[PDB]
Amino acid sequence: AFVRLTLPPPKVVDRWNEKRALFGVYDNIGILGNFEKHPKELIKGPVWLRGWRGNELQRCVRKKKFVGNRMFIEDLHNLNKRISYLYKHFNRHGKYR
Amino acid sequence: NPGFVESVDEYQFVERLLPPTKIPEPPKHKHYPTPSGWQPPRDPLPSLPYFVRRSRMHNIPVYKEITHGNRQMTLIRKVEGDIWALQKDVEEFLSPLLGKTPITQVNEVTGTLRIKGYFDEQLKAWLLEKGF
Amino acid sequence: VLVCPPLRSRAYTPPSDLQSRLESHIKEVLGSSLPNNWQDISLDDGHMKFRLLAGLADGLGHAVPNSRLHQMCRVRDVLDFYNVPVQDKSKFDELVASNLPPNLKISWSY
Amino acid sequence: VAKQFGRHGAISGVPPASLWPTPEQLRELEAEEQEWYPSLATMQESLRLQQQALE
Amino acid sequence: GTSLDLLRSLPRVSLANLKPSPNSRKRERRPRDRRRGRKCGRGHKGERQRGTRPRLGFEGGQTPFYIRIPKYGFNEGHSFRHQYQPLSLRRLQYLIDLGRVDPTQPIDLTQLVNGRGVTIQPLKRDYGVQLVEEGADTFQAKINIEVQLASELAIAAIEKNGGVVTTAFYDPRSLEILCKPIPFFLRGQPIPKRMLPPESLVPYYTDAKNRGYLADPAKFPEARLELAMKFGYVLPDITKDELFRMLSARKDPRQIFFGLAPGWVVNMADKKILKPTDENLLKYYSS
Amino acid sequence: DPVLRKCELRIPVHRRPVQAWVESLRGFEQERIGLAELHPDVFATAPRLDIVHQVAIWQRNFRRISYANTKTRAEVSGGGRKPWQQKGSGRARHGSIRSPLWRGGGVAHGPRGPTSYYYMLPMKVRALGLKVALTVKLMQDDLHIVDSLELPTADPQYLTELAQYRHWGSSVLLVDLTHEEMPKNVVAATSGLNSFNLIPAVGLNVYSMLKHQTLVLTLPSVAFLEDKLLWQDSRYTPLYPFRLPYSDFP
Ligand SMILES: [Mg+2]
Ligand SMILES: [Mg+2]
Ligand SMILES: [Mg+2]
Ligand SMILES: [Mg+2]
Ligand SMILES: [Mg+2]
Ligand SMILES: [Mg+2]
Repeated sequence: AFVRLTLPPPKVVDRWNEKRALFGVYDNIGILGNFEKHPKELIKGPVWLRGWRGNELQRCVRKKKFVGNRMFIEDLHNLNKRISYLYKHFNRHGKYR
Repeated sequence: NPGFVESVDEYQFVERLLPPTKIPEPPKHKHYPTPSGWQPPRDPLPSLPYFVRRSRMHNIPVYKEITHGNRQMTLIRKVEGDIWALQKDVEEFLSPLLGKTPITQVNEVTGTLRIKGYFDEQLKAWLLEKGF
Repeated sequence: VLVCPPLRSRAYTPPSDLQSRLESHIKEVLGSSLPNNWQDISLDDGHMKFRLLAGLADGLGHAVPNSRLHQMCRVRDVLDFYNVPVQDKSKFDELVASNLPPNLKISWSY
Repeated sequence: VAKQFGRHGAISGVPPASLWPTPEQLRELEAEEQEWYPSLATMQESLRLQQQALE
Repeated sequence: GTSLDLLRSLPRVSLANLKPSPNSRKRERRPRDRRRGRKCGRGHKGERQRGTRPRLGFEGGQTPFYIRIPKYGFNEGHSFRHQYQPLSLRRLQYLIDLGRVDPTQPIDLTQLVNGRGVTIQPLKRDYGVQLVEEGADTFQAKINIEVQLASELAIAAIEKNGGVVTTAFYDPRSLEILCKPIPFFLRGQPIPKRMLPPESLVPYYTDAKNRGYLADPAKFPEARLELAMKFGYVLPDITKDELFRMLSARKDPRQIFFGLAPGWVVNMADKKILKPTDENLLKYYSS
Repeated sequence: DPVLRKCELRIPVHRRPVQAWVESLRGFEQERIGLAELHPDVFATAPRLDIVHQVAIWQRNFRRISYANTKTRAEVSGGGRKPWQQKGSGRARHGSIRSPLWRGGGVAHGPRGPTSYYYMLPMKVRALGLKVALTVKLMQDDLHIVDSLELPTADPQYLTELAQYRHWGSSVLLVDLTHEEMPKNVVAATSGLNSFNLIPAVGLNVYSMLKHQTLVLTLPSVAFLEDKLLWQDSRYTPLYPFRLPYSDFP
């Protein structure tokens, strides 16, 4: 193998920036806020997986439900083929029956 | 002319339907024990080194438990104070029935005492007399 | 024109006579001229607890921690608590001034 | 729109009378009721005939 | 406690000091080292080793076990069968004892569910509560209760103390409103009518011996007396009782709630109850 | 006039209350202006650091969405044709130039799309972690109860010096009852400070109480927190979400 001959530039992490300092605030908005808002409403991410979790086959199907009709032709073709690949694996292949 | 008529005289029955979120404090009874069998903790409080608290439903927190389908256990929860003192008392209390010292586990972090075998009935009456 | 006072030390050593200093405060706060059995007087009263503890902290300088307030049930506890000295010296600091053997040398790089 | 009245009452702006069935809606309900929910008298009469045949 | 005193001495709790409960997590094993690598737990080469063993229930080519057994209607119509949650007099007494079911006012399925005494699931085909005789010997409460089903001995326990038990049928739609009335008032719809029992259940609810809500009231006193003689207790005249009005209170067979007529709208926000005025709409609901 | 506070809800008969010194930020030396009583079941629960670990994990993992992705051999450009014939070449058999073995081929087992780590702990468990965390700050002498957050000056120098004089930590977390009413003097000074963070009482959480060394609570927030956390201990299970009308719940 070959190795770097010089030390990489020192990496600096500022631990008291606004994002790190105020991380975790409004996570008890429900119990401490009379349950008007669930904390899962505070998650930022893809439309199909806010407040939700699943295996890859489940994630593929759920993305199709939410944005399937707004997807590009090439992407929808790939997404559909991934569903069929994962369907045949999880339902026909593996050690355990 | 609107096809309706507003009233404020029947909103007593709607209020009757609203549900509570807090478990009510048990009502005072003239004579104890109550016909179900429930009896509140005695006052003045017991002076033992340990205190056993009641559940939110105002019952003695003794639970029969089973694992593996054959390991029978009884569990005393919500134990405050010297959890080790409570074990000594239980061992003396249950030894005559068994004829040998009972096997127990003390979980000091959770504050619970775990005993091998089913002894919930004897251990609930026992606690009632101590006033817990 | 708010100017911070000098930072105080966290070291406390029991005064010459706690009973004398303590009883004087109790007499002032209680005002009955030291009724017998004073040591066993309960501090459950909030106003009495504040006056006794607050005054002692100002005089001696050492204050009861928030963790230990509930323990000061009776005057005995307050007297006992002020009997324990408090030292700001670290465990390293003690070694330096501990008459070390001549083959032991320690240096502070901080 | 109804959901807005139940939650917020009058301030929703839903005209109260719009919360009840409309004339044409009412006719549908009654016609459906007759077809599928018989009256008590008819049910007892139907029950009696079955018992007589069984006897 | 002594535990909290230990915290006082110990260093600060912080994100750098965290630890899970011991044995809380198992360690996952990757197929990397010699112990778990190589053939990787799958065995020597073969169908089961490549991952292509047949489906569950296949037995290598003989008619499987779950196919050679005659087909039989154990579960026919299971989704259509009616289910009645069982309530025992022990549970009823226990709920009253701790104040969770108030005996002063009439007891209906709303109050029972409202006190977390029973859990009703209309989606799973619950159509009400059946009273259970268990606990009758120790039952010593005088209460007015409405339950979709009741037993001969369960009725005797209630009446012997001087209480009143009646059996009333609630349709699948009515029950859901009855169980969770407030998640309905918020919709904004008028209160629907209560539909009559199906033809199969009509005899049960029109019979006095079962205390049917559609039964002939004149025939109750005979039924009450016969039950009293059979179980060796003296029937108590409840008219003399001070709280007779509460005991005798009964909702109309087309009514879901005690004080609310079909067709009204409950403006919970304004604490009002909008009521109709139209004639055809009033004739529809009053029918 | 000592500022004396008592728990509004009934303390269990067998447990005596816990107390703390009420403080004021109006001056450097106004350390003890009142004596306060704190519900033992909030500020004197058993020390459970496994639960604090559980809650701290949840606050850091349910929000996580990983955007790592890789192309599989089906999604890599090209690859349809067989490179060479199977037989009569002396070469290794191949069916595509985009298999995982080839340079530039697909990834066999890589990250697949956006993934979520979302889960929810029981509501009682997360409420407990706020009780356990509050005990830890009190018993470790890091919690400072204050009557109000009013400050004589808005210069950030004052707040930092006050923290040093009183032997507070390098980082201080300040809590006020509601965002709308928080005093202007406090907003101006804390806005420019990295280590001193001011949040409303509804934002208090286990993760932020472990990141900040010392906790500063106004007296109204103490009553605010005690009510919410204790309510969890004598409550039924929810019939329907707690935002729907209930007999006795706000
Ligand atoms: Mg694995
Ligand atoms: Mg069920
Ligand atoms: Mg291809
Ligand atoms: Mg081809
Ligand atoms: Mg191929
Ligand atoms: Mg590539």
